[PDB]
Amino acid sequence: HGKRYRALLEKVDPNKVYTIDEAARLVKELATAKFDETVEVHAKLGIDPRRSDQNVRGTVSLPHGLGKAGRIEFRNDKTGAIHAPVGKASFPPEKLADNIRAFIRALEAHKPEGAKGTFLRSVYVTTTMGPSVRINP
Amino acid sequence: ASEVRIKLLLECTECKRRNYATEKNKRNTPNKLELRKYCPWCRKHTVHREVKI
Amino acid sequence: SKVCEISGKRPIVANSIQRRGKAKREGGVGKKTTGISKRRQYPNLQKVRVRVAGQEITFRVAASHIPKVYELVERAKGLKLEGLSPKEIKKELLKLL
RNA sequence: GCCCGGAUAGCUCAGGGUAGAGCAGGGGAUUGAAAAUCCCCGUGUCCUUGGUUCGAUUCCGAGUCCGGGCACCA
RNA sequence: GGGCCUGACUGCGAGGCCUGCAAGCCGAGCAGGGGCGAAAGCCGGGCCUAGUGAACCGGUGGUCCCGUGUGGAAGGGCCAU
RNA sequence: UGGUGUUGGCUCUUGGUCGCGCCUGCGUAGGAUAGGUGGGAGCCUGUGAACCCCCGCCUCCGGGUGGGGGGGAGGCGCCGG
RNA sequence: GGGGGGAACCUGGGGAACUGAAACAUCUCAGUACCCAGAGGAGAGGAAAGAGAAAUCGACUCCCUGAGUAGCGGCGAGCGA
Ligand SMILES: [Mg+2]
Ligand SMILES: [Mg+2]
Ligand SMILES: [Mg+2]
Ligand SMILES: [Mg+2]
Ligand SMILES: [Mg+2]
Ligand SMILES: [Mg+2]
Ligand SMILES: [Mg+2]
Ligand SMILES: [Mg+2]
Ligand SMILES: [Mg+2]
Ligand SMILES: [Mg+2]
Ligand SMILES: [Mg+2]
Ligand SMILES: [Mg+2]
Ligand SMILES: [Mg+2]
Ligand SMILES: [Mg+2]
Ligand SMILES: [Mg+2]
Ligand SMILES: [Mg+2]
Ligand SMILES: [Mg+2]
Ligand SMILES: [Mg+2]
Ligand SMILES: [Mg+2]
Ligand SMILES: [Mg+2]
Ligand SMILES: [Mg+2]
Ligand SMILES: [Mg+2]
Ligand SMILES: [Mg+2]
Ligand SMILES: [Mg+2]
Ligand SMILES: [Mg+2]
Ligand SMILES: [Mg+2]
Ligand SMILES: [Mg+2]
Ligand SMILES: [Mg+2]
Ligand SMILES: [Mg+2]
Ligand SMILES: [Mg+2]
Ligand SMILES: [Mg+2]
Ligand SMILES: [Mg+2]
Ligand SMILES: [Mg+2]
Ligand SMILES: [Mg+2]
Ligand SMILES: [Mg+2]
Ligand SMILES: [Mg+2]
Ligand SMILES: [Mg+2]
Ligand SMILES: [Mg+2]
Ligand SMILES: [Mg+2]
Ligand SMILES: [Mg+2]
Ligand SMILES: [Mg+2]
Ligand SMILES: [Mg+2]
Ligand SMILES: [Mg+2]
Ligand SMILES: [Zn+2]
Repeated sequence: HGKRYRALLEKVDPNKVYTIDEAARLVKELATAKFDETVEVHAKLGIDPRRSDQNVRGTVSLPHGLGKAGRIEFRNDKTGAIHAPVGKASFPPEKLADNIRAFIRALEAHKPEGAKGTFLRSVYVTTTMGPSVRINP
Repeated sequence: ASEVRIKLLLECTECKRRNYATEKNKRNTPNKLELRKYCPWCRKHTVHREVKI
Repeated sequence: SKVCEISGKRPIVANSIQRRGKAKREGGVGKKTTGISKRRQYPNLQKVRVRVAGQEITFRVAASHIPKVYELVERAKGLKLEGLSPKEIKKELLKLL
């Protein structure tokens, strides 16, 4: 890892869970690359990968989002993960939590009807080249 | 009955309640049975489905 | 096996019941007793040796009350115990229960 | 009743990219014979159907049948 | 032999046959919702007479009747198998 | 005969599994050791690139991979076959 | 101070079988007979970590009732607050 990244690592701490708001305040502190990084929200659906019927797929029209308007399409990969762009590192903090939360909502709205586990086994917020923070969905 | 002549029920296909029991020969008739039949619950005739006894 | 020197516990009588069949909660027609018979249940009696006032004093004790033997030694401090034969010391110790 | 399982060519069999292996059968070499040995060749929705993947005997659902396991029987 | 179909109905059931009991058997008619028939009508399996097994215990599906101070739940009842 | 009590000390070798760290994945066309996908036009370098030396080593034998000595300015992608 | 004895009565520790179930094993006889220890003129029990549905009662013992009820039960024979 590069000094630049090693730096950021300090402003994190894995143990801590954080909050949609607490994470939104960090994003900016984590976007140290020469461009408007994104942000991304990585989940980890607690459903069976190799299957169908219980496949999470759809779209969400984020109120602000992207800035690159909304309607992002997301689809769970072969593993139990699902990923999506929630906006660019710019965006005032009180603008991301609105999307993070608006996106996570859609995920729950697309949970199957036959799924074992806590569904959102885990969730994280990040930036294109920065580290990541778990969050209380 | 026997292992091949088998007993079974007939579930009303609207309310799902089992209203009738009968038998079929599952060699002669692998197709799950469909019979219009009167459901006392729905009080109208209704297609009923073979459903395991 | 006899009697707890500390607790008084002694053997009780119990039945050995033998059942068959599948319990009703498991979808079974039910359990049936195929035998009942008397047996005895003994206390977990063990020996505990301790030195107290330089004499060896041993107890027959329920494993459960083993530490109560030690408490008992600990309370034997404020006691004039010298000269004493092991028999009379023990006497003195259980006088503290 | 529930749980674990095998199905791949004539018989027996091991196996996310594929389809082969033993001897049975046939052709050839050899032999006095029977063999043994040796060289070639076949004999496939990989039980069924439906679904993943760019595709699959391979993953999954559902079926059908034999194999096994445990339990129960008013 | 063919066409349409599922009455191989649901709720009852006058009246009988048979009969030590318990069973067994036949049944017109009325209501509901049907089938076939122009209709009269017929159909509550099968030309008939064997193809069967009381109760107890328990399985499953409904029902929503009981629910041990109360609300629920455990468990049970009732209908069906 | 298993578990457990009465039942303690010291080591050595281990597996199950919770976490985190980190590599391993090679049909065929090809720069060649393609994990699934979503993100991403830039990022690896004075917190020292390019090869050079010991190599923990893994291997489908072509390579992947990781600490440190030499090390003082060029490597790796969108391109696009 | 103990020790031993006392017709029955009492409390504790232990604890059968015939028999009944028109066979028998759970169940019954029955915690009975009996053995043992200990009491006394009685013994046991006794002043709520109770009852159990009344915003209730108020230690224990004994009789009547509740009641062959509630329930228990190879839901059998029977058992029984
Ligand atoms: Mg019928
Ligand atoms: Mg038939
Ligand atoms: Mg009908
Ligand atoms: Mg009804
Ligand atoms: Mg036992
Ligand atoms: Mg019983
Ligand atoms: Mg203990
Ligand atoms: Mg006809
Ligand atoms: Mg009559
Ligand atoms: Mg009669
Ligand atoms: Mg009518
Ligand atoms: Mg009509
Ligand atoms: Mg008409
Ligand atoms: Mg008419
Ligand atoms: Mg009639
Ligand atoms: Mg009985
Ligand atoms: Mg019953
Ligand atoms: Mg009710
Ligand atoms: Mg109620
Ligand atoms: Mg209660
Ligand atoms: Mg209640
Ligand atoms: Mg409530
Ligand atoms: Mg219930
Ligand atoms: Mg019920
Ligand atoms: Mg043992
Ligand atoms: Mg041990
Ligand atoms: Mg005396
Ligand atoms: Mg006496
Ligand atoms: Mg007694
Ligand atoms: Mg006695
Ligand atoms: Mg005896
Ligand atoms: Mg007896
Ligand atoms: Mg006897
Ligand atoms: Mg008898
Ligand atoms: Mg008799
Ligand atoms: Mg006899
Ligand atoms: Mg008794
Ligand atoms: Mg008196
Ligand atoms: Mg008195
Ligand atoms: Mg007293
Ligand atoms: Mg008091
Ligand atoms: Mg009885
Ligand atoms: Mg009794
Ligand atoms: Zn109906």
